[PDB]
Amino acid sequence: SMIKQRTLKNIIRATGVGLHSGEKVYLTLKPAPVDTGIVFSRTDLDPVVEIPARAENVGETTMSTTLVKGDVKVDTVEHLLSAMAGLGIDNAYVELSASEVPIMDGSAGPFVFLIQSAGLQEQEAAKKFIRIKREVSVEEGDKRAVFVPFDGFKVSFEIDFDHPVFQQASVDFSSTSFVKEVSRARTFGFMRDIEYLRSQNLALGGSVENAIVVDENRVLNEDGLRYEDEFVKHKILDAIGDLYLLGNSLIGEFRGFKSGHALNNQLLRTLIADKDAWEVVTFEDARTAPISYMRP
Ligand SMILES: CC(C)C(=O)N1C[C@H](NC(=O)[C@@H]2C[C@H](F)CN2)C[C@@H]1C(=O)NCc1ccc(C#Cc2ccccc2)cc1
Ligand SMILES: [Zn+2]
Repeated sequence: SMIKQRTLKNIIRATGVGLHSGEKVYLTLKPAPVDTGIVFSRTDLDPVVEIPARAENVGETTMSTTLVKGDVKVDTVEHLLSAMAGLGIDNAYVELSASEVPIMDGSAGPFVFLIQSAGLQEQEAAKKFIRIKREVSVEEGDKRAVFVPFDGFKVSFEIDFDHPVFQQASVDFSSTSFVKEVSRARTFGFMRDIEYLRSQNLALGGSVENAIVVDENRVLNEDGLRYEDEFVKHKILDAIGDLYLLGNSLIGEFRGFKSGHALNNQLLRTLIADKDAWEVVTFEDARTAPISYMRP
């Protein structure tokens, strides 16, 4: 009856381009043993460099969520971690032939499809959850990020863009399908920012194929938006990926108010440090647990 740890049944292979670097990258996801967690691996280097996807290894925060070990990095991990969090994958090796995870279509959709095509394997070990026991909030100017105790998993987000195209959403995975309602929400950029970003060697891989591109007054993508609230749904997708840097699925509520990688990482560090605010729990009977997972 216990909720078991999950890994991949079969390896996943993908080729793509880094959003910021524009570099061609080969991605391989491999099964991993019980209690490995998600571990990134730069296989272009000799020796190979491995970085656990944990809050302690987060470096750069500006462009995206970056993992760092000395002078080696793995850029833009948050969409793949969102896919792994959404499908309840505990243990996996992520091999990359370059510094940036491929952007694919700008959402978690392609990763979720490749993973669910390969299938998941339950492992003979209790899945560990981080349960929020006390409210933890971080603020910086007008931005806020909060964990609240909650017997389940739910995420609220609010952005405020002073832009004609542009803003609040709430998901509770007691009803919301991660796969149908969140995973397909794409990243977005303002056309006004692109020349500047290029000069700072950012958005080099950006195109209408992997991002909602916003001009003065309209989305420029011919086929438009996947969801009326795609922009804030993408912030929820990013938040789920950043939360998975705790290294286990959450039993609790997350609320974001104009937050991003930086303040989300400050929230994880504050939670981890306040051991009164959380505990590791397992469920020896799935029937009495406050969360459930799709068949593997
Ligand atoms: C407004 C901006 C500061 C912001 O607040 N957020 C919040 C969201 N952040 C994410 O989605 C994170 C960071 C990373 F984008 C992946 N996860 C989305 C947007 C963001 O950073 N866009 C990054 C981004 C930048 C540029 C192009 C182009 C492009 C392009 C398109 C056509 C031709 C040439 C270039 C896409 C995207
Ligand atoms: Zn994103």
